[PDB]
Amino acid sequence: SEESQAFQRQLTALIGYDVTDVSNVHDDELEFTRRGLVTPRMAEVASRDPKLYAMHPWVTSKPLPEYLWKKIANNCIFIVIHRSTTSQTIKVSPDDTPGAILQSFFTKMAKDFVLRVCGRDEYLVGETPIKNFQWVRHCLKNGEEIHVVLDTPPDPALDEVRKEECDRKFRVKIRGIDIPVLPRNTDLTVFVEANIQHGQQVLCQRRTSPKPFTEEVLWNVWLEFSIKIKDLPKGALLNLQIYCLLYYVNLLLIDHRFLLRRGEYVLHMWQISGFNADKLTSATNPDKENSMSISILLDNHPIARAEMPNQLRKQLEAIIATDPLNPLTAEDKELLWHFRYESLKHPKAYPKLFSSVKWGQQEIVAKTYQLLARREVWDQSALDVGLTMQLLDCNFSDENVRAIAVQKLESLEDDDVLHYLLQLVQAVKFEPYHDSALARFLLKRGLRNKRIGHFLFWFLRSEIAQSRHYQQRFAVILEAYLRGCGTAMLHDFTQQVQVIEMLQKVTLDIKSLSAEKYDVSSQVISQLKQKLENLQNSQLPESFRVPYDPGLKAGALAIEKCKVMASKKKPLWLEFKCADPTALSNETIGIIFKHGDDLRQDMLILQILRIMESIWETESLDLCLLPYGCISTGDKIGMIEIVKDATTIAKIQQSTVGNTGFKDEVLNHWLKEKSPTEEKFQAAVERFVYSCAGYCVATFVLGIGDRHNDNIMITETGNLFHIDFGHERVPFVLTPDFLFVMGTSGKKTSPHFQKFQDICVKAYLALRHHTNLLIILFSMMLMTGMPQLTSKEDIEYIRDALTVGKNEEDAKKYFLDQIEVCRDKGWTVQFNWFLHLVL
Ligand SMILES: CC(=O)/N=c1/[nH]c(C)c(-c2ccc(Cl)c(S(=O)(=O)NCCO)c2)s1
Repeated sequence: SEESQAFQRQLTALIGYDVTDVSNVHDDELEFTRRGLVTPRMAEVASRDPKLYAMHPWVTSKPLPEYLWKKIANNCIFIVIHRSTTSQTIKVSPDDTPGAILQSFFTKMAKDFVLRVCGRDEYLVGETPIKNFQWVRHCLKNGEEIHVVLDTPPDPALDEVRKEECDRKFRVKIRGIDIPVLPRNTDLTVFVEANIQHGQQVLCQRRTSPKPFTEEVLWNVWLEFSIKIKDLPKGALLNLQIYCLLYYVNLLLIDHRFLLRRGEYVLHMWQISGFNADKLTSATNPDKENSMSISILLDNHPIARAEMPNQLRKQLEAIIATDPLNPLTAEDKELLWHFRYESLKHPKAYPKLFSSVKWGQQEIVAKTYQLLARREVWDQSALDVGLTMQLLDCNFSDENVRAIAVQKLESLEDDDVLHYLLQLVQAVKFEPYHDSALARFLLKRGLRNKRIGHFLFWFLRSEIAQSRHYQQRFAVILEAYLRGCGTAMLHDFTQQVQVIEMLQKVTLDIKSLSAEKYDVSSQVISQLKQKLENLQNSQLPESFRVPYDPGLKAGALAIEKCKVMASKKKPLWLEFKCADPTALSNETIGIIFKHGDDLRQDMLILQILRIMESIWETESLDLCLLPYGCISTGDKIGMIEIVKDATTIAKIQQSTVGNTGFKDEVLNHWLKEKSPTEEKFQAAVERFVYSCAGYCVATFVLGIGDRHNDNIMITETGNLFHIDFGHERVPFVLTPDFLFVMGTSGKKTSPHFQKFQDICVKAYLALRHHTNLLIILFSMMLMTGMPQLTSKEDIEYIRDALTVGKNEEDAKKYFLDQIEVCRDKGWTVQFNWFLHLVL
């Protein structure tokens, strides 16, 4: 077809990669995966209810936390419905349905339709209490009145999807290596290391003889491995590495058709920088010109209970109780394996059990499959996301193991998917094959719910733009999604892509008008405005969805308010009009636009923050973190949400006291001067003690607590919040000025500080109840979000931070010391940031 080719060229520009391309291939897994994904796509497309799809009610089935019940002291809730300008308030009970409110309106007042929130593409529809809508719980928590317009359901037809119509030792022959341009050092020796890998576990290892490092090195050696051919498990990687460690590539021993991989290969390798997820990719380097290569030959068809004593059961259960980062001894492993059936009765044993498996042994693998045949206990246990994530990490390369984890995820309501989506997407980096239960799960869930669908797009596009290690895989997944999201969403994405391309192609030019002499002259700010007013007319779209808040529709630029800012990089501060006529307020949408940092680390941190909040919700705690919108759109560059009416703490202090200097009161004065009534001031000191506590606990746990005061902000209403997670010591930032607000000054105790301490201990202990989930997220963040990181140095930090294996009193004691360490030195580390600027 011809109207199918434009559509392909449409999808390419949306994706940022061309998936028809075959240049960087050596087999057909990608195309196979495109074809494979058609079925599950169409199964979810055919399945979804058009009506509920179009309106995508954002809904939860969690209870309602104690601290928001207190905010409805009457079993009634106030909703204000509108038409033109005609408006009326309605008495509603928490258990009322959108259905039970329409008649409480129509049958109540006379002189079909649906309830949409003012200023947003967000709806209150479907069989759910209003108390179980997200927009409603937000309105409460924020002290805000719910505002909603009456109009029609949006036409489901707008979401019309288009139309698609042996038994011997294994051997590998190393021929040679070659880099087109060598020049680097008195080149040491150089050898090839050939690992047979499965789940980061090396099953077998052979090397070449060491030879000189010229731009062409040879061997012609057959390397014989200890493993037999029938002993190879599906998912096994031939991992080929160059030491002198500087280069790596991987080739799957068994392909997507269960065939043993045979023949000649010329593989272009990746270079080490200066363990992590990049080291695992089946993708070869596409830069065939600059990159080191390797040549190999494969010639080698398809794939082929009683009662336990006492003290051992104790020993077993000790092992099972232990944390995800506890090393399993050989003794521990054999214990688990020999008593696998007894181990199978404990859903928590599963990770340690399945890493007690000798995957290099064919007959044991089989027994493990038989073992997985009786899933009774597993299938009936409640969802433990933490358990499930463990099975999706770099430690498991077996499809059956991985699929039981994907099975458990099915029972997640879309609310919870949204919480774990970034990390489920990053977990895709740990899949041996392009077609996985996990990729498909993301596809299904993505297409069933537009909100998920939106974030799935941006999450995948972030990686496609930024890493060659996985861009091909993620691109095939993105195409699968785009092919079913609907014409309405395709148009939307198109809008959004245009805008950010246009806007980034302005962040560049501007940044190069001063390298390090930051000082934004009139010559700079004016030409910025000239670009935008040029853009406004005949290129920049009418209205785009705010990528980090798909609810809000942004309209026209407000040129006058735009700027560059004092930052040592040069980020755009941009403000937009809302395109929604019904918008309750006339306030602008602020979006920062920043080039120079890798925003994916900021994404991973923010999202764990949201997780940490919901974790706290489970125990009726609120720490009012402000996890600001932040989306990585392209390479080294992406957008951020402007929190209105906030300023940096350092910037606050550089208004009263010189520049090099500090002083302790200025925070509290700044608060009193920006809050009108001394009550709204107390509402601010309130907000401060909670927000402060939260960022202290969260921050310590992730070991990102030692920050320079310019990296912490506060709102005009008391809410403190860390920013720019782009990358002697202090556990967190609790400085004298903070303490001054709490009614304390250098080594004493006060009622707000007594509270502060109290809420901290309570917040900490709460996270400790979810220890395992946090350990796995952290290490996955480390493996999929950074350069190189250590498998017991970087990660093993969080065991200690969360104080694994302690009684609550120890834990509380431990944390309260950290509070006191910050006390000792108060301004010490702070001052140092400026001292280093000369040492
Ligand atoms: C009014 C105001 O300053 N609002 C803001 N709110 C937020 C969350 C801001 C923010 C958040 C993150 C980042 Cl990364 C930045 S930034 O201006 O790009 N970086 C400055 C380095 O410290 C600014 S700026």
